[PDB]
Amino acid sequence: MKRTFQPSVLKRNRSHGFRARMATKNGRQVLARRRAKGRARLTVSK
Amino acid sequence: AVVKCKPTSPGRRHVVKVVNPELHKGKPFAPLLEKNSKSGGRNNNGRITTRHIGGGHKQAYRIVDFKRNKDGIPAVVERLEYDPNRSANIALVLYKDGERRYILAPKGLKAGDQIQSGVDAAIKPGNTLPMRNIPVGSTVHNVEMKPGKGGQLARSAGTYVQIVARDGAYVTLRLRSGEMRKVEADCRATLGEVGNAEHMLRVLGKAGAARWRGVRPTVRGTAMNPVDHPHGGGEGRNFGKHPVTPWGVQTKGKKTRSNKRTDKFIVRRRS
Amino acid sequence: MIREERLLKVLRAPHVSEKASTAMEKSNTIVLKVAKDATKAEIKAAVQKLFEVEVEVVNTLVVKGKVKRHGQRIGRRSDWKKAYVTLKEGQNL
RNA sequence: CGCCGGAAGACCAAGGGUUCCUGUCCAACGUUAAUCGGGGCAGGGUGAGUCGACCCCUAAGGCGAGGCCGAAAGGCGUAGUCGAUGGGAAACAGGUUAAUAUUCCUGUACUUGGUGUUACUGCGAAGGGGGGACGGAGAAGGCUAUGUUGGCCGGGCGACGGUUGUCCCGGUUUAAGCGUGUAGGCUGGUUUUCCAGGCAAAUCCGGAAAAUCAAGGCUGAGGCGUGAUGACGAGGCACUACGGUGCUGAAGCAACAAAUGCCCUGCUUCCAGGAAAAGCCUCUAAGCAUCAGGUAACAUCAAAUCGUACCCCAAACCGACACAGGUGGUCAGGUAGAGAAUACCAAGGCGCUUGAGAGAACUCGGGUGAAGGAACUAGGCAAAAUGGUGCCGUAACUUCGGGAGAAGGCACGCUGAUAUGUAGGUGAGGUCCCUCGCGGAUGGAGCUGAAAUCAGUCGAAGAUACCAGCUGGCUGCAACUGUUUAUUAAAAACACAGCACUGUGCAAACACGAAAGUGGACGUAUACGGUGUGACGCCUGCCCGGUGCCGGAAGGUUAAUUG
RNA sequence: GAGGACCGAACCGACUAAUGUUGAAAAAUUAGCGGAUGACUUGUGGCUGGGGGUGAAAGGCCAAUCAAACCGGGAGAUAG
Ligand SMILES: [Mg+2]
Ligand SMILES: [Mg+2]
Ligand SMILES: [Mg+2]
Ligand SMILES: [Mg+2]
Ligand SMILES: [Mg+2]
Ligand SMILES: [Mg+2]
Ligand SMILES: [Mg+2]
Ligand SMILES: [Mg+2]
Ligand SMILES: [Mg+2]
Ligand SMILES: [Mg+2]
Ligand SMILES: [Mg+2]
Ligand SMILES: [Mg+2]
Ligand SMILES: [Mg+2]
Ligand SMILES: [Mg+2]
Ligand SMILES: [Mg+2]
Ligand SMILES: [Mg+2]
Ligand SMILES: [Mg+2]
Ligand SMILES: [Mg+2]
Ligand SMILES: [Mg+2]
Ligand SMILES: [Mg+2]
Ligand SMILES: [Mg+2]
Ligand SMILES: [Mg+2]
Ligand SMILES: [Mg+2]
Ligand SMILES: [Mg+2]
Ligand SMILES: [Mg+2]
Ligand SMILES: [Mg+2]
Ligand SMILES: [Mg+2]
Ligand SMILES: [Mg+2]
Ligand SMILES: [Mg+2]
Ligand SMILES: [Mg+2]
Ligand SMILES: [Mg+2]
Ligand SMILES: [Mg+2]
Ligand SMILES: [Mg+2]
Ligand SMILES: [Mg+2]
Ligand SMILES: [Mg+2]
Ligand SMILES: [Mg+2]
Ligand SMILES: [Mg+2]
Ligand SMILES: [Mg+2]
Ligand SMILES: [Mg+2]
Ligand SMILES: [Mg+2]
Ligand SMILES: [Mg+2]
Ligand SMILES: [Mg+2]
Ligand SMILES: [Mg+2]
Ligand SMILES: [Mg+2]
Ligand SMILES: [Mg+2]
Ligand SMILES: [Mg+2]
Ligand SMILES: [Mg+2]
Ligand SMILES: [Mg+2]
Ligand SMILES: [Mg+2]
Ligand SMILES: [Mg+2]
Ligand SMILES: [Mg+2]
Repeated sequence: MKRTFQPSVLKRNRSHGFRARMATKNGRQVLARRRAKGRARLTVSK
Repeated sequence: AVVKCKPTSPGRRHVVKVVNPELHKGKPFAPLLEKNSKSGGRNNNGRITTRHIGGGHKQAYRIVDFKRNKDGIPAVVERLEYDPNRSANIALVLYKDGERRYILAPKGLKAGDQIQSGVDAAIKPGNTLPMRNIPVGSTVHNVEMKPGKGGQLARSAGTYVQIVARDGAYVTLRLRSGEMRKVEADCRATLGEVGNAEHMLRVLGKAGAARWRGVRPTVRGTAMNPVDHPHGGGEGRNFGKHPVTPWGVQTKGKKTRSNKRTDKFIVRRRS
Repeated sequence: MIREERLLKVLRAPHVSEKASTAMEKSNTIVLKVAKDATKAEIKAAVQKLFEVEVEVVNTLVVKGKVKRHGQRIGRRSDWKKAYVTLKEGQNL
């Protein structure tokens, strides 16, 4: 059966990539929270 | 002509189609075409603002001359053409100076007829004149409501307007809806009436024929659940309420015109 | 031209392997580890200046570093560029 | 030996990321053992002017200088700028690695730029025009891929009767490019004058009027030649470090069949009327006129960067698994067959990572069954049965189309003859003509080849396997095709064409929006929205007291305000 | 050579039965079944956001999640 995760790196970067997060002020707060928590990987990337 | 298809299929039994052998069998005039992308009834918020719109055949927009402001210069009709963007047919005219334009094809017009706009044009179907130069009682179409703005009234297939009275700077018109309206005399109109009058005789015949025209199905409000529509649910078929729009406004009778700006031009409302 | 200070940095090491050896004795081609950002123009000028030979054409490719596992932790070796430098017929090294 | 073979083979995209190859190891991992592995460890491996990306160009859409709007955050949007799933220059065959190759090598090509010289020369865009540039369906003509047979070449003479022949086995391959402009498709051609159009200008486009010529131009599969005295090539002969390596190398034709591929972005036809922009061609303005710049020839230089291994009905992707699931595109051999169904095979790939015995009940999946034949059961659930082609024949009813494959029946293999292979298809040589060629006419060799009739003949059975409708009668509901509760409901539910009422005069009603605005619609009452009904046929009666809606404006009552 | 035409593979679907039900599988397999030129199907990309979307309407669907998604917070809600 067709499961929910059908990967596509183009759609992955356009939806959750770094520049997508930096576009809006809400996405920038996501990066702020993740930097504060000390995440090793801020966003989806290679 | 109006022809009924033979019932070789349940979907073809009731089809009644309109054939016109004088329509151009070929490609339209390229320099007068534009891209006309569909919308699905969505506005710039991406929300459905008009239900039951979607799909249908791809269509290219024909730039129709509704202003007819090329006065003095005669023009000849090259051919009548099918236009998917409107119910009427359009005529490709060729002016004496070499310009080609698209106009609404009036009734009786055919390839080779000569038309002209301006205050000096002859009174005959296809000519465009300011309404103060048109005899009272005549039948016109493609009427402007502001001078130089472009025709906005009586553009559908078979429609027309008759000038019933003229006084001062205004003329009174009887619209196809039966409403008497005042329009200032400097507005333009085209003599005659819009062609393709038998457009209303067609029968689509099957559900798919409406889908080709970009019309999605209409779900009756009484078939929904109470959360979806005021006509709600009920065990079985229950109505027990006054008919309303999906947003609760009473339909079947309630007048919704609220425009005090243009009331001075309405001589008498339709009835 | 290209500055010699730049040329003295693009060549890193001569790649030694079975394929590199047969390419040397069957097609007169040397295989070199070059700088990651080196272009075919820079590699050609550097070999002709430092090794004093005549270069016909340069083919390059980027080698992806392997993901190795040191004890219990995983690491990844660096990527590096490999160059196939073809010399003229009457040249040696 | 068995299995797949429109896949369980081959190749891309996506996604994964070293799983690829070699050496080595067997703790853990592998549903067992493991010397093996997609496991551990080490080493190796991805070569591009032409493939892809990047790049140029835009679609939906995104963002958006100013701008408009909004308590703030922000919303919308102009100029713009991004955004492929689409448009845009160019390479093929052979060889080679343990692992890459249209990338390396060999041979033979091509494209776009830069610079230079020479010859000729009105160039010039953020503008104009052209072009790019476009639907569905259908038809059948020409082809090719490809296959079959013959010929040719090489080999063979048979473990058991026969097998020097009408015998057996194998091979019979060759590209882009360049030249030729064919089947066929489209279009009159040229010159001169004039002109309210293409925002200005225009020699261009459009329009008008003349004269003249009638064949000119564009497009175009394939064939043919060349590419190629080459390469490849059955095999043979050498070595083998027994995997391979080296050397040599015959024929390399014709006929027929033939695509869902190509001509074809064509032709015909229909209505539901079928992207954009750039590259490209052309036109001039400003401007530049020695120049600059353009066209042509030759020379020379440049074509960067990134991707390139491996897996893809998969043990490597999505499913927690080495999971009977899901996963877009390309390729499409033989015999039978209408066929991409099905059966058996080729190329190629596999036997599905526990076995060994035994041959109880019982369960699962199947086979057969005396006599009976729905007595079973909520119910013919399941099973059995029917099943093909041709011909004959076919009811009520009907909206005249249907119903209908109604029902029912007959024939069906093989051999011979008609006819040493017919009708038909294909078409050589020859001959003739030609305004000469990839020409026309005639001509029929050769090849291919149904269907039918008659006679004979075998079996219990000839649509023999796989494959492949059960049929009829009465009736409810819904007209129909379609849609729906992903994961217990597919229906009489929803939709539907049609009908009616009602709103709506355009800055439309209405909807999304504190707003700007957007949809409705680049539409205009033969239009649009809402509501109910639901093809068609015959029809749709009475009630306006209640509730709602519409109209009315006299009177009564009545808010802020006023005081 | 018309058709939301007919028969029937791919493809899409899911009517019946059996199996399975600590499954091979958190919805499948096997044998039959419906549509199969269209209101068809499919790839890539895009848009619509939670009292909101979308819905040929089942309260269906909106990441194995739905009569109001998920995540964090109010929050140690309150619990005769
Ligand atoms: Mg997304
Ligand atoms: Mg309706
Ligand atoms: Mg319901
Ligand atoms: Mg309600
Ligand atoms: Mg009831
Ligand atoms: Mg090279
Ligand atoms: Mg490279
Ligand atoms: Mg590894
Ligand atoms: Mg391996
Ligand atoms: Mg073990
Ligand atoms: Mg390994
Ligand atoms: Mg701003
Ligand atoms: Mg914006
Ligand atoms: Mg761009
Ligand atoms: Mg390989
Ligand atoms: Mg242009
Ligand atoms: Mg052939
Ligand atoms: Mg023998
Ligand atoms: Mg013998
Ligand atoms: Mg011709
Ligand atoms: Mg590669
Ligand atoms: Mg590869
Ligand atoms: Mg593969
Ligand atoms: Mg496979
Ligand atoms: Mg699997
Ligand atoms: Mg699929
Ligand atoms: Mg098969
Ligand atoms: Mg047994
Ligand atoms: Mg029995
Ligand atoms: Mg019996
Ligand atoms: Mg019986
Ligand atoms: Mg009984
Ligand atoms: Mg009983
Ligand atoms: Mg049954
Ligand atoms: Mg059966
Ligand atoms: Mg007989
Ligand atoms: Mg009853
Ligand atoms: Mg029905
Ligand atoms: Mg149905
Ligand atoms: Mg269900
Ligand atoms: Mg069901
Ligand atoms: Mg009644
Ligand atoms: Mg009132
Ligand atoms: Mg059908
Ligand atoms: Mg079918
Ligand atoms: Mg099945
Ligand atoms: Mg059917
Ligand atoms: Mg309910
Ligand atoms: Mg869910
Ligand atoms: Mg609190
Ligand atoms: Mg608590």
